[PDB]
Amino acid sequence: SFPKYEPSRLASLPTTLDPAEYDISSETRKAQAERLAIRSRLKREYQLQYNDPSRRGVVEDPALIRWTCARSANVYPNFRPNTKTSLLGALFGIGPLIFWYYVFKTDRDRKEKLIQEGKLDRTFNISY
Amino acid sequence: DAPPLTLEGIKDRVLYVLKLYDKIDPEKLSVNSHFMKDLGLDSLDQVEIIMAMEDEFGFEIPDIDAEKLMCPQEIVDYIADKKDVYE
Amino acid sequence: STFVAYLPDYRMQEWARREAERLVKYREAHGLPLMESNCFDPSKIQLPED
Amino acid sequence: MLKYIIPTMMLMPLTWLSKNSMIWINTTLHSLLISLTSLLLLNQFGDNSLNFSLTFFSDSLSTPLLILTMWLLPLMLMASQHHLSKENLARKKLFISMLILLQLFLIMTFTATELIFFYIMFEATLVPTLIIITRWGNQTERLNAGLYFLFYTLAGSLPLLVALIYIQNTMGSLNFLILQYWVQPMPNSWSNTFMWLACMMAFMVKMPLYGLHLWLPKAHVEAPIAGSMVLAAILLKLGGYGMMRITLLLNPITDFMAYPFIMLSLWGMIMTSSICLRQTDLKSLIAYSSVSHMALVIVAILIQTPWSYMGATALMIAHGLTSSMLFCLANSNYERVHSRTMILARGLQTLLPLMAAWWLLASLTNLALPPSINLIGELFVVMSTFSWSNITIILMGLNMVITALYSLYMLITTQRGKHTHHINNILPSFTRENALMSLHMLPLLLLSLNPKIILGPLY
Amino acid sequence: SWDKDVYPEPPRRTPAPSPQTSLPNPITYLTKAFDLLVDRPVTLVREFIERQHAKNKYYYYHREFRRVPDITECHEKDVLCMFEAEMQWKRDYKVDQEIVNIIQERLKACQQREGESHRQNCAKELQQFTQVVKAYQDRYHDLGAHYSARKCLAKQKQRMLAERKATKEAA
Amino acid sequence: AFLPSAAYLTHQQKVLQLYKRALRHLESRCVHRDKYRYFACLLRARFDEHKNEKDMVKATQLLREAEKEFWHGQHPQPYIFPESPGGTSYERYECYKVPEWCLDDWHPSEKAMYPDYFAKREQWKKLRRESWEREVKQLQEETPVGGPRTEALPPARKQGDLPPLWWHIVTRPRERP
Amino acid sequence: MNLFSSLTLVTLILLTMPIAAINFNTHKFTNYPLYVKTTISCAFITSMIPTMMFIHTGQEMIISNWHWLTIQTLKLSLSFKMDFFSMMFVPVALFVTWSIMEFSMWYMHSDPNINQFFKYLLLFLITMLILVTANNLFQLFIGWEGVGIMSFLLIGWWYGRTDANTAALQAILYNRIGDIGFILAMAWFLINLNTWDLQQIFMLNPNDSNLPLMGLILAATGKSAQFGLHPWLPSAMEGPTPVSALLHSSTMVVAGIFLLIRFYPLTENNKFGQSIMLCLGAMTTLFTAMCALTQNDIKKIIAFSTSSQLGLMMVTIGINQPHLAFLHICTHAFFKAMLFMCSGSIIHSLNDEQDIRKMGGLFKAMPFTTTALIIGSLALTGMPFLTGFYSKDLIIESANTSYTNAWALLMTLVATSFTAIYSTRIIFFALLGQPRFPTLININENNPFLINSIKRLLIGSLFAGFIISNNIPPMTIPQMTMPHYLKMTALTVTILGFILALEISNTTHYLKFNYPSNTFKFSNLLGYYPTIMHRLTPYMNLTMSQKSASSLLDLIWLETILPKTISLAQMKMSTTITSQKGLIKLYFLSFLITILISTTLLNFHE
Amino acid sequence: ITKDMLPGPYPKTPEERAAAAKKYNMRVEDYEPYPDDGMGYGDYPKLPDRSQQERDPWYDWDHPDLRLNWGEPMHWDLDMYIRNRVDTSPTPVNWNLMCKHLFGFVAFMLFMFWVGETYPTYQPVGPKQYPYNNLYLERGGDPNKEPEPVVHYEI
Repeated sequence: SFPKYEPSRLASLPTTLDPAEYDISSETRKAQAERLAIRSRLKREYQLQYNDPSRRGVVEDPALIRWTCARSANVYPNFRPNTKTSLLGALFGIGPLIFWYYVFKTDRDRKEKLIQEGKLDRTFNISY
Repeated sequence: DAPPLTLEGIKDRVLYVLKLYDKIDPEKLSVNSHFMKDLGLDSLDQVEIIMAMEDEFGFEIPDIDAEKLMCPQEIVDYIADKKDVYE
Repeated sequence: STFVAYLPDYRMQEWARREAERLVKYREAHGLPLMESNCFDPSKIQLPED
Repeated sequence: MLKYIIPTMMLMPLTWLSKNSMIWINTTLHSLLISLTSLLLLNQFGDNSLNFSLTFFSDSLSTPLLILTMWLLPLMLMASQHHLSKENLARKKLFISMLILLQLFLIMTFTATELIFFYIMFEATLVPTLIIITRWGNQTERLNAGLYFLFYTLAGSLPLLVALIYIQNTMGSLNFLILQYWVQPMPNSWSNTFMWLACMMAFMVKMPLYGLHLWLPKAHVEAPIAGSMVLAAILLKLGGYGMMRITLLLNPITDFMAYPFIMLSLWGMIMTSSICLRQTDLKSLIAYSSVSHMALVIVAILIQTPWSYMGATALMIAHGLTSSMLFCLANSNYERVHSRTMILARGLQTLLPLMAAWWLLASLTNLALPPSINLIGELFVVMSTFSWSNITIILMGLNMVITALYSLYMLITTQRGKHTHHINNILPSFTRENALMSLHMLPLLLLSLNPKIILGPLY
Repeated sequence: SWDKDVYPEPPRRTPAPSPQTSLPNPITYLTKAFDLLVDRPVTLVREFIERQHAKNKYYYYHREFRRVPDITECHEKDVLCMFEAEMQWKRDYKVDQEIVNIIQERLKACQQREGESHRQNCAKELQQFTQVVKAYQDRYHDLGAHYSARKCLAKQKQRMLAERKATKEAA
Repeated sequence: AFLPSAAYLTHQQKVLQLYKRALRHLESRCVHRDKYRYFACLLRARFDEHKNEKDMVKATQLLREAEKEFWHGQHPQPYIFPESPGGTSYERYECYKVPEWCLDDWHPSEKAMYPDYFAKREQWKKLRRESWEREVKQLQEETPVGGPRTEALPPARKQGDLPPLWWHIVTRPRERP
Repeated sequence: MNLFSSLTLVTLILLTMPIAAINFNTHKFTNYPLYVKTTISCAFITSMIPTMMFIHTGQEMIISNWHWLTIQTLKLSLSFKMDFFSMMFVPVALFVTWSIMEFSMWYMHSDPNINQFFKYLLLFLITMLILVTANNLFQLFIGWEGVGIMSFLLIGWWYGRTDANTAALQAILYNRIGDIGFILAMAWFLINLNTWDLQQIFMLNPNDSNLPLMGLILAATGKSAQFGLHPWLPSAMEGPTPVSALLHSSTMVVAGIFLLIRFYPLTENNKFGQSIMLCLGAMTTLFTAMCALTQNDIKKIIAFSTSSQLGLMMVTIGINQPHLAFLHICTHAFFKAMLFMCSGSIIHSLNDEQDIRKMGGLFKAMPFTTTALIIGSLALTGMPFLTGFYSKDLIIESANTSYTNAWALLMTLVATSFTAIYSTRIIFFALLGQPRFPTLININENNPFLINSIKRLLIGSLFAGFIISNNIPPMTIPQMTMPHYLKMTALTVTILGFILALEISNTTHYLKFNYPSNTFKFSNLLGYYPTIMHRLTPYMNLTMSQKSASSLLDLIWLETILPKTISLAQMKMSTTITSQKGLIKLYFLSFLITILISTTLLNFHE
Repeated sequence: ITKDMLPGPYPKTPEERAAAAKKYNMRVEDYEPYPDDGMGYGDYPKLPDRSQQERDPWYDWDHPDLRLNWGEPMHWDLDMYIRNRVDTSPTPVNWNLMCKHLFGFVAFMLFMFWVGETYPTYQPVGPKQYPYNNLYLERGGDPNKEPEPVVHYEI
């Protein structure tokens, strides 16, 4: 037949294939009407604050300031140290450091051992 | 290059494209004719006619605007406001 | 820009090139090797005996 | 160095005696005259340092930093003379007084012959920066940033004091020339381990080292433009100069000691750069770019190879000028749009063409476009670190992507795209701003012709 | 001008152009037009500038340094003469770097001058370059960014000790 | 789904959207005009096969299977008009659409070389600043409790009254500056 | 010596002086593009004269005319190296850029910022002249970064279109990966040879030269749009068409190939690098031809075509024939500029309708453009005694009679067939057939600039291949004794591709409908390469930039370890210290306990 | 600005969720906060993780470039999903099918290149015969020493 669309994290399902779009129940109708009313009220507020002749400046967007304060300054007051955050901090915070330190210590020990026994080609290396 | 267009030419071209349609007649076709009420066609004919003008003028008209272009004068109005006529 | 364009032979570096223009001219005349592998005279060095 | 300290001590009554409308012009004229006279320190040698007396000396390392400092102060007075136009006359004169005192403190610190004088002057540089940050800052939480800055500096620098007094009591002196001629090797002992830690951690704090860099993304944001410039373009290089002076005294322990710290940068400058990929605040993006450049400086100084030293000082000067220009650009855009959100103001090229050109030039100089000084310094650092080990080229090379991947990104969102509709107060470019940015940019492009004066003490 | 011994050049051998076709080569007419249009006014300007130079002549001299006892004839923690020894050692370091620059310029000039026969006609230049970089590595390499005459003296003593154990283990 | 005036798409709108997108994709897959015309007639006949239907549920999963078949038989690279989004010439000259309010920041030296146009602009600005009060008075009363339900705006009602919030639509920049 | 050095240096100075002329301007210029076009043509003559004297004599030189840096034991100077590659590359690029002057003067006349555009393109040519005449490696680095940055600017010429900004950022990322490889090669050369000049590198001839070869291979993969880092060249098609005709077709995209041409004495003694370059080139040309098989945008098709030609040039580099690759550059530039420039003429003539599915009937409406497109397609295919036959067919004669990889030659021939297929596909869809454009016909090409420019490029594509193939000195030994079935291989592959493509176009012309196969979806979605990686490689980065580097570590844990634990302990024990009840009896009892502890438990009185 | 118009802690009971939905101007059912894993998301809602390309461009937006209305509560990771960055638009082919097709194609081509490197092709002729002991003197050999001479004969 046909090859059914399998959504993933980087490939969203198409909007016309959604069963929830094909629902004609009353609750979906009031939800759509309520979100339409909310969007219309916000749009009316925006173009009321936008078409004012007296105003010459920046129309303040509360959502943008809300997003910036949620991203920047509201991450630490709502942090709890638990096992998940501890495991993610131990896996990502010190793991790459110790891995890089071990591989670089091994490489530098190998290079120093090769140099001190006089086998590495360092004949024309006078810039360091 | 890129010659300007006038509104008289716009309705001339729109009536030219309409007048070649085989489900329409070139006698009672006018610029204030409703397609289903005063002319008697279908909704499938309506969307196909909108697609015909979209192919004719070389740009895409969205469906939300396409559902309301219901008379030739309204099609001329939409083309007029899109292409910035009478400059 | 005028001042930095005309520093008086900065860090004596150009002078060093002129000194090089003398030195190899010496060492290409008396048959000496181009450059010794010891910076100081080995006759004035006392190695620690072992 | 008594030919430069006395002109600043005479500039102090010059801003305490002028009228309420003639402080800026007189201070700018006389500071530019002092910047013109500052070029007499270039009488250097390839083998000796220019010594004036028992307390002041200047080799080919401190001289570019001095020139940058007393060239940056007139630029500071230009950049901070508009947003303080509503302030009181006494507070305006106090602001100019703090800036003049800070310049005097910096030019006394950079020429300190003995290390204890350098330390006390280095801690004395705290006071006007802290006062400016906690007084003339704009945002609410500037007190937290000031406290974090002061405490990070002091907690770093007090073990430095203990180690310096211990060294002076042990060997006998703290003169840099004497220590150059009376140096002693430090064996691999735990006492020397803690000596190295006490002598280094202050400079790793003020560079800042990754992990201890948390005082930068706050104190670079809520501070005013002059405080941001003096934090970004001088004090990190003050810590770098101190580390360059100190690391002579700590051989050969560092060859097996600096393994974590170097690598604490060698990964950190990756992920902090990645933070610039996901930053909503432009000033924080500039601060994290400064963090990455100072991490590169940390690696170059700590591997203690000559080419690394040359790359370190060249990248220091170039990054200081570029970060000052970027902070001025952020301040101008914030003044125009009254918000530090990067996503808000878009399409500024269609309204501000000359400012878009300055944005393009600053972003190009930030991504190390040859033959600018930043490319020379970063290239010398990459050569030196590749001489140190092979695989570290990857740890630099991927950074070569990510830097561009934010800097041009900073160029795109603020300049390219459809302009914002509700923002209609974008005035044309002020002559003051254009003059300040040209004074930031043209010395860099002129020093691109003759970089041999800013390549370190051992060129 | 430059001294011919410090920057040697083998004498040039330019062939005579033997024409075999009836078509005249335009490069000869181009060179003649260049000499008629460009060489004469530039030569006249240079002659006028040389006359203006010869009106007022003054001399400048090359600085020289006498010999001081080096770092090996200095008491330890005695600054007033070991400072001079370190000073002279740094000057010698700069002059020796310029010598290496001279040898590198000689090698590159030999390669470009001989062109496609560089594998055969520049054996002497490459041999001298190898000798001078071997001696340079044996003198100044691995000193560090805080190099001094004491470090170089210690490296030379270490190298001579390694040579001593080399001849002791071979006898 | 997401419409400015209506809160939902009805069955007729979904059918017409599917028909238009199917015709566009079929024209993309059938490059030559005659093949496209023949298969467009075939597709119109297929659509008219199930036009007269009386059960809404039957129309519902008939539309579901039709949309699944259209998804299966779509062009991977559909034809897009140059001015449509996703096209080669989409929002290009939008880089040159400088807004009109920047004309309020001009120097008087460069304002003296277009006297008549700036006089007419001053007249338009006066008209806007005298129409704003009555347009917001009109919009205040016409708005019911809880704000407007739809995004549609009421037109001009009284004679001599301009439509509410008209400046940023009438004085929008031209397509070809 | 006197004529050559002066003429080359004044060619450079003549090309760089209009930048200062426009930067010292106060009024409005009177035909600034005309002035820069005259400057380009005069520089073309002034650079063609020493090329003629090199053809006459065989004179090459190196000028280190400005002592810039004397850093430690390394010496960096402003050095120009005039050798065979620069000699026979500079006039070709200058002639193509002269045609680009004329076509951009005709094309962008409706754009009010055309002066900045011409300034940008001229300074791009300055950066590329710095690139191709670079002697030391630092100057080549300067030219590399200059052309990369100005490619970013010219792609993002239309800043309001966010798609162009995305394409420019993608091109910058891929050029930075190429810079990763180039910086690695630079570092190895400086460390193990103590030089940045080509002369000392050629003289020293290191034995274990694998790592710098891999670095240069990575750099050429980054810049020349080879496989793995290819899609920026087809994705950068949203800029202006003169930019695509000059930069992304003929001049810029061959920079890595030119760099590896310059490094032939190092790869002439190493089998591993030759095999790696050969396999990478075969991969690139076959994958890009397969992507170009079933596309619909004309400029995308020609971009994939020039990427396939870049892969073929990589292949002919990998079989130790570098001057054949240089000849292929000098023959490829002319007709690729012709094809892109005639395509831009057609695009402007049809109201910016770029898809080839809305075309046809232009065989007689555009006679000169059809002639130019037919000649360009024939030169692309390898039509005998054209320009491409003097290079491309020749490398086929070297691709069979050599100790080479079999699969690389196989996909090289299949790629040649695919090039023929898509060339006649473009011919069949755009030129032949029936009209499909909208009913307002605005077909016009009677403009002297466009006609003269395409005429000059047509004469160039007719005769420059013959002139270069008969004027260059014989650098290597061509293959002569070789059998008949191998001799007609390129022609038979081209004819078979033409026949098969004619058959599939004819079957497309019938009245049938077929559902798309998986092969068509593979060849239409660009080999699935930009659809996957550009949705996965940034995303997997960016979440790491937020949930692993910004929020998790630099805002929470690093804030928790040093300062906040210290502050919490300080405030907690401070609250325990200052929680006294003010009772003097408790204080004196604590005094008693302190005295008892000091007398007994510590013994402070001994 | 004011304090109660700003994000706070994670709501638990229904009325705090209703107050948060009033502040974030969504419905009380469409407000779905991030789970309380102690990461710092706060009371910020979870948008359905869609790119701005998925929004209809024919709608008239207050911000046409970002396709975002004024005051519309944006995604927590809006800077990831801008039109110049990571997208989530549907593809004509399945994602896993795309990945396995690409991986199989590149693995098959690499295996073919490996088996072609193992099995080369050549022309059935002998080696290039050079004069002067296979060009010893021109290759940089020392003229003082005489290596083993190779001699090339007629055939």
